[PDB]
Amino acid sequence: VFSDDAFITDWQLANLGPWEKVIPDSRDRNRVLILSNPTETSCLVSSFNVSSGQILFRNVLPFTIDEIQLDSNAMVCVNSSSNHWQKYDLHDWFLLEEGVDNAPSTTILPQSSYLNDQVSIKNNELHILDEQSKLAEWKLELPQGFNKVEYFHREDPLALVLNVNDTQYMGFSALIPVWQRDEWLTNVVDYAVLDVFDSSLWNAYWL
Amino acid sequence: LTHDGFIGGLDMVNKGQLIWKLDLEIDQGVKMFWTDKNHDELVVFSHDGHYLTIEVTKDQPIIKSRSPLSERKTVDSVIRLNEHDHQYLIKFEDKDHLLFKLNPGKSSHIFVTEHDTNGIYGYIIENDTVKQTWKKAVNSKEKMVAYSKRETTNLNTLGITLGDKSVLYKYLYPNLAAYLIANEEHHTITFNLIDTITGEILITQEHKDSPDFRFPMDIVFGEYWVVYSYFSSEPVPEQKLVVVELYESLTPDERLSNSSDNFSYDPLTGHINKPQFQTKQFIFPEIIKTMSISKTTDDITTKAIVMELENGQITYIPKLLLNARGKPAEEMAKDKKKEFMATPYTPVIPINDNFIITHFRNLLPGSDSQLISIPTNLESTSIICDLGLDVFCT
Amino acid sequence: AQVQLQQWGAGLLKPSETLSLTCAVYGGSFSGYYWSWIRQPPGKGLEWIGEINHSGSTNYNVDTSKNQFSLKLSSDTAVYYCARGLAGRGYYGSGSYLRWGQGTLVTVSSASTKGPSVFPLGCLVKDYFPEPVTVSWHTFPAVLLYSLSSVVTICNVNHKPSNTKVDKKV
Amino acid sequence: DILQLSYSDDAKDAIPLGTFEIDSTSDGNVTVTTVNIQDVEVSGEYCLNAQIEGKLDMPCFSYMKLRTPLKYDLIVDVDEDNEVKQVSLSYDETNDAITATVRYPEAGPTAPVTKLKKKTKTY
Amino acid sequence: ARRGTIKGRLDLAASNITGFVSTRTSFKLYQIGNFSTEYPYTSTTMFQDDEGNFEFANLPLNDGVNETTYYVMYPASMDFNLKPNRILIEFKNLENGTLQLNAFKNFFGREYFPSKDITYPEKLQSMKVHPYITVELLHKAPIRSYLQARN
Amino acid sequence: DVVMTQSPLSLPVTPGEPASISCRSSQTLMNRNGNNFLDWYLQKPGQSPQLLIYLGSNRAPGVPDRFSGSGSGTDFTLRISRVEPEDVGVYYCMQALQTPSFGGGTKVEIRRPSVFIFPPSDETASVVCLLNNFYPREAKVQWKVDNALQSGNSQESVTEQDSKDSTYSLSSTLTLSKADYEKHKVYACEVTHQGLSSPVTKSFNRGEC
Ligand SMILES: *[C@@H]1O[C@H](CO)[C@@H](O)[C@H](O)[C@H]1NC(C)=O
Ligand SMILES: *[C@@H]1O[C@H](CO)[C@@H](O)[C@H](O)[C@H]1NC(C)=O
Ligand SMILES: *[C@@H]1O[C@H](CO)[C@@H](O)[C@H](O)[C@H]1NC(C)=O
Ligand SMILES: *[C@@H]1O[C@H](CO)[C@@H](O)[C@H](O)[C@H]1NC(C)=O
Ligand SMILES: *[C@@H]1O[C@H](CO)[C@@H](O)[C@H](O)[C@H]1NC(C)=O
Ligand SMILES: *[C@@H]1O[C@H](CO)[C@@H](O)[C@H](O)[C@H]1NC(C)=O
Repeated sequence: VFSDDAFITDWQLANLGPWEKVIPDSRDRNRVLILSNPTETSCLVSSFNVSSGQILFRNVLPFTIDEIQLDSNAMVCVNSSSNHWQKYDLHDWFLLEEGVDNAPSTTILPQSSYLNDQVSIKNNELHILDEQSKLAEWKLELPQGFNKVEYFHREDPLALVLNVNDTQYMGFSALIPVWQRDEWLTNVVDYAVLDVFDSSLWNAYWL
Repeated sequence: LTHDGFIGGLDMVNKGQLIWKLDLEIDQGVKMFWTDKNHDELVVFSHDGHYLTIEVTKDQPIIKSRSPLSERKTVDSVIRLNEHDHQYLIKFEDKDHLLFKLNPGKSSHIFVTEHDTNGIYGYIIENDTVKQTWKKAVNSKEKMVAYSKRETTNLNTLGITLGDKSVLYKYLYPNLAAYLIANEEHHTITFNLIDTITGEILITQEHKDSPDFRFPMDIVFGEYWVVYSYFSSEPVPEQKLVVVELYESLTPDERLSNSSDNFSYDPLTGHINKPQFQTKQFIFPEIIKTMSISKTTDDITTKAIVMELENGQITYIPKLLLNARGKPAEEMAKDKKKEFMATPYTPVIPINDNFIITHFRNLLPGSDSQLISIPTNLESTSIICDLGLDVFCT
Repeated sequence: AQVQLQQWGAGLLKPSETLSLTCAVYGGSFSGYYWSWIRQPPGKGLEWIGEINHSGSTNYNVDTSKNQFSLKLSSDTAVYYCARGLAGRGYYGSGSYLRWGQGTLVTVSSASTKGPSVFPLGCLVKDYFPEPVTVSWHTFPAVLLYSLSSVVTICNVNHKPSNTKVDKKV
Repeated sequence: DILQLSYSDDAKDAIPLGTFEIDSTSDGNVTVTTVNIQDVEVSGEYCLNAQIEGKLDMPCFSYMKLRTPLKYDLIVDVDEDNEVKQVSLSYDETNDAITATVRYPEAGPTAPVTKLKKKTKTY
Repeated sequence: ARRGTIKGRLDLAASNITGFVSTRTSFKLYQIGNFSTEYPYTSTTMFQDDEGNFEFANLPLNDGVNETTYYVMYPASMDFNLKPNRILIEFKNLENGTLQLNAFKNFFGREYFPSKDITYPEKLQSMKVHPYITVELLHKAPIRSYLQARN
Repeated sequence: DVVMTQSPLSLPVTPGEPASISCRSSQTLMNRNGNNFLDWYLQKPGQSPQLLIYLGSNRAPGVPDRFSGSGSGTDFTLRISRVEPEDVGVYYCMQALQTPSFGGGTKVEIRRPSVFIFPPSDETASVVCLLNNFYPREAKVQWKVDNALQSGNSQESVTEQDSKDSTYSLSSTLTLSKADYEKHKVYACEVTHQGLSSPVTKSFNRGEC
C-alpha cells in the first residue's frame, strides 16, 4: 500500500526563506549552517551540505537571531530576558550544555568583507582575485540579476553561492552553474484552486 | 499566495515544478479570491490596502489592474461574501468593516460572522451597510481560544440507523459554530456550541480537569458532530480528543419537529428545534497542534479527521473510531439495538504508524500553518494539503 | 521592485531639535546590507551617509530594530528617504543604493498645520501649511504659505499632515 | 443580584422590558425570581440588552424576532462560583410569558482509563 | 534552593543504527503533583552526545515532610519505537534531609498512582538509575516501520 | 572628504543619439582589488532615486541595455548608446570609498505650448494661468486688466520637461483679495514666448463662472 508508492506519491518541498546568517562548519567543510526567516519568538536554524540542495537537518529555536553566536567553534546562544543559554554542537545539533548561571562566552558573528579580498566585477562580469598575484582566475558573467554573494569557500571542496535575483539562488564550483534553488515559497497565507482539463434522424443514422 | 508579495502556480503533479511565478508590489499578501466562478481572474489583497486583479492564463499572467481600496488603511483580513453578488467584507485593524463592491467581473438578509480573542460578535449586512447584530465578549480574566464554523455539506443521510432498522435522526441545523473558552484559576475549559446567528448557547460543557493553556487546543466542526482537543492532567497528563454528536432526539426513533413538506422554519426568529447531545473523549499519545477534515465532492466516505502534531507529523484517523454512544464492549455482545457493526467506544486510541502520511519526511510546518482538504474526483481519494511555512500535499 | 521600504514621521518639527523618522521593512535579507538615510534639500541637492549594520556600525555625516526591521534616526527642511545599500566591504559598506524609500517631506518651522482650503475654478487650493496636498481622480510645485492647483486632463486633494480630505469638481 | 432586561431600537433608546433577581439560597444552587416583567407591544426584529448592576453588563447579547405573546425560556448561565456567566434566550412553547432558568455547565465526562487492579500483589 | 536534575541516555549501542539524525527524537517533561507555581513546570530537550545523553536541570522542587513532586517524561522516537513509552518521576524528601529519586515504568493509558481507596494496590516497576535513566528502543521492533507493503 | 564634480550642468541632446556625461573627483577611486566604487543614478521627478551603474562602468540589475560607463582614477563617465525622451531628470555621481555626498546635478535638457486659463473661485481670489506642454523652454507670464499690466504679486511655478514630449511647463497665479480682485470685470493672462511669433493672451469674463 505504502511501499509501492512511498516517495512517488508524497510530494514535499522544504523552504528556508531569505537567508540572514550563514556560518561554515567545523567539520565536513563542504557544509554550513543556514539561518533564516527570523520571527519575534524563534528562527530557523539548519545544517546543509553546500555542494547540493541537500538539507541535513532543520530546527525552529525560540530565540531572536541576535542571540546566536560562536564560542570562545560551538555556536553559543544566550537568552537576554533571563540568563538562560544553550550551547549546541554545530555538526550534529547536540545541546552541548545549558545554564542559567552565566553564558560561557560570546563572539558576535563577523561581517563578510568579501570585497578587497576575493571579489572584483569589472566588465559587467565577475573575476575571483587571489589576494596576491591578482590574476583574475575563475571569472564568471554577471547574470541578469545579482544581489550578493552569500558564501564562498576557497578550500579544496570549492563552493560559491549567489543571491542572483531576489528569490533565485545559484550554487557554483570550478564558471559552471552547479545547482539552483528558489525560496519565494517560504510562507503562504491563503490559497486557491485551478484545475486543468482536456482540450434530421435519417441523416443522423448515416453520419 | 505568499506572506510576501508573490503569486504562483504550482503543479499538483510532477512533484510541484513551478508552473509560473508572478511578482506583486503589495509587500505582503493576505488573501486570494476568484473574482467569479469561471476560475480565470483573481483578486488579491495587499496588507497595505491596495488590491490587484490578475489574469490567470496558460501563458504567464498579466496584472490587469492595480488600485487602492476606498480608504488607504491597513487590513487585518477579508471574508468572502456572495459569488453572484460579487461582494466582499474587509476587516481592518482598528476593527473597521468595509463593504466591497469590486467590479462587474467582466427580506433578503445576509449574515456574516467574525471572531477575535476578545469575543464572538456576528454582523449583518443590509442596504449597502454593515450593522452589528449582537456581541459576545468573554470577561476580563477569560479569553476566547479556539473557534470553528460549519462548513457547508451536500446531504446523504438524514439519520443514523440501528441494528433493528431503527433510526436516530442526526441533527442537521446549518447555522452553527462552536468555540472554546479558557479561564485562568478556574482551570475550566468551557465548550459552547452556539447558534452563530442568534447567540443562544444550547450547550455548556466544562472540564475542571487541570487544563494547561500552554499546549495547543483546536476545534473542527463535522457533518453532524464536533471534535475539539486539549491537553490536561487530572485523568492523566495526556492529549485529549473530545467528540460531541448532535441528535434530534436521544430516543431510539423520533424525528423531533423536522417535518419539511411546507413548514419552512425560521432561524432568525428562534422557533427552531434544539438538539440533545452525547459526548465522549479519548486518550491520545501525542500533543495535537491542529485538526481538519478530509472531503470529496460528495460527503460519502468516512470524513477521516486529519491531525497535525507538534513534531510536524500528519496522521488521519477515521471518524468511526470516535463513536459517542459507544459502549465499553461488555454490554455490546449481541446487544441488538446499538448499530450495524458498532466499533466499541475503546477510549485508548493507540497510535498506528500505518495511518501516518509523511512516512519519513520531516515537513517543518512553521509556527503558523494550515491544513486544507482539496476535493478530487475518484471519491476513494482526496487531497489534503499543508500550506504555510512549508508546502506539502498527498 | 518588490522588497521596498516605508517611512514614518511627523509633519512639523520646530527649529533646532533632532528629527525623528522611522523606516519599515517588508522584505528579506536585513543582515547583509547597509541601511542608510538620504536628505534632499529643495534647492537641487542631496546628501547623507549614516549607514548602519545589524551590529553597531554608527557613522554619521540611527537606531535599528532587528525585531521589527524598522530602522530609525533622530539627528533643516528637506525630503527624507530610507534606502538599501550593499555590504561589500567588511565594516565600511559598498554604496550602490537601490530600491529606495518613497519619501517623507519635512518642513522645519515653528509654525503649525493649516488644512488646505480648496476652491473651484482646474482645481485650486489656497495658501496652506505645510506641504504637500495630493490630488487624485498636471500639478505644479506649491509656491511660497503654500498654494497648489491641479488641472484636468475630479479633484481628491488630501493632506496627511492636516488629515484634510477634500473632494471637488472642476 | 438584580438583572434588568430591555430591548433597544439601537438608535432611540433601550426601552425596558423586565426585571429579575438572582438569589443563592442553598450551598451551591442559585435561582431566579421574576420581581416584575413589564410587557408592552412587541413585534419584529429587536436587539436585547441585559444588565446586572455590579457584576454584569451584556449590552447586545442576542437578536431575535420578538412577539408580544412572549413564549421564551431565558437561560441565564452560571458556573461553580455563584456568579452570572452568560444570558441568552430560547423558544419554549409552553410559557406564554418570559420564564427564566439558571443553568450549571453540565460537566463533561472525564472519561475513563485503565485502572490498577485490587491486590494483584499476592494474587 | 535545591533543584532536581534529570540524567539520561538513549543507547543506540545494542542497535547498530548510527546513520540516525538525532534531531527527530525529543524527550519532554511535565509536572502534575503538589505544584505551587500557578503553572506546572515543563520542558523539552534534544540529545547531547553520539551515545545519546539527554539532561534536564534546574528542576523546581517541593521541600519539607516527604514532599513529593511528580514529573512525567515522554520517551518517544519518530524514527524508532521506544520500549518504555512513558516514564514516571518521583522526587521525595528523606527524613535524613536528602532528596530521594524514584522513577517508574508506566505505559500509555493507565493510572500512575492508585485510586486512594484500593487496599494493597499494585505498584509500578522501578528501574536502576545509578548511572542514569536508560531508555531503550524496542527489542523486537526497533524500527517505526511507517511503510506498509503490499504482499 | 572626497569632492565630486559633474562636468555638464546641462546637456541638451536630441532624441536618438549616443551621448556621454563626465564626472571627476578630488581623490583617486581605485580599490586594491581593482574596484572603483563609483555609482551613477537617475531621478525622474516625483520619484525616489534609481540606480543605473554601480562600479562606474558596469551595470546594476534591472537597468536597460542602453546605458554603460567608463573611466578610472579620478574621472568617470556615463554613456548612453541611444538617447530617448523617457530618461529625463537629474543624474548623479556617488563615491563609496568614504563619506558619499552625492555631488552632481547633470540636468539632461533634451529640449534644445498650450495656454489654459480658468476663472476665479468664489473665495480672497486666485486666477490660474497654465502654460502646459511648451517645448521652447522660454515663456514669461504677466496679467492684463483694462489695458494695464500687473506683473507684481505673480507667484510662478516652473516644472521641467515631460518624459514623453520633452515639453517644459509652468503655471502663474495672481492672488488678490475680493476687494482688490473684483473691482474689474474682464481679466487676461498674456504670455511672451519663443516658439510662437506674436504674444498670446487668453481673456475671460464671467460667462459660466
Ligand atoms: C554532502 O553533499 C554533497 C553534495 O551532494 C554530497 O556529494 C556528499 O556526499 C554529502 N556528504 C556525505 C557525507 O554524503
Ligand atoms: C527568555 O526567557 C523568558 C522567560 O519566559 C521569555 O519570556 C523570553 O521570551 C526569552 N527570550 C527570548 C528572546 O525569547
Ligand atoms: C531575476 O530576473 C530576471 C529578469 O527578469 C529573470 O531571469 C529571473 O526572474 C531572475 N533571474 C535569475 C537568474 O535569477
Ligand atoms: C498534594 O498535597 C495535598 C495537600 O495539600 C496532599 O493531600 C496530596 O497527597 C498531595 N499529592 C497529590 C498528588 O495531590
Ligand atoms: C519523612 O517521612 C518519615 C517517615 O517515617 C517521617 O518520619 C518524617 O517526619 C518525614 N520528614 C522528612 C523531612 O522527610
Ligand atoms: C541518610 O540519607 C541516605 C541517603 O542519602 C539514606 O540512605 C540513609 O538511610 C539516611 N540515614 C538514615 C539514618 O536513615
